[PDB]
Amino acid sequence: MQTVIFGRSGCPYCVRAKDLAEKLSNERDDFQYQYVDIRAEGITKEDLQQKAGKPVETVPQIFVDQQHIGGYTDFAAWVKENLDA
Repeated sequence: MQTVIFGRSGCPYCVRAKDLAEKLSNERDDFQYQYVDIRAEGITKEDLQQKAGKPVETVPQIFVDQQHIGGYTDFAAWVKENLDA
């Protein structure tokens, strides 16, 4: 499977998502993630609402297989559940 992290290297959650995703890579095998930087690529608010839906959260957020997962707590749990039981 593929993962996408829309955060920056230093916006805690961002690093956390990265930590988590990076981790899975060595336990799931079919788990390749991509790093995306909200202030490098060019995202505002509308984008996120269109690509994720966005609750009234800020940054960062996670995407797995292109479907939206949420901000971070969600990815943590969601991952725990669907990837590491």
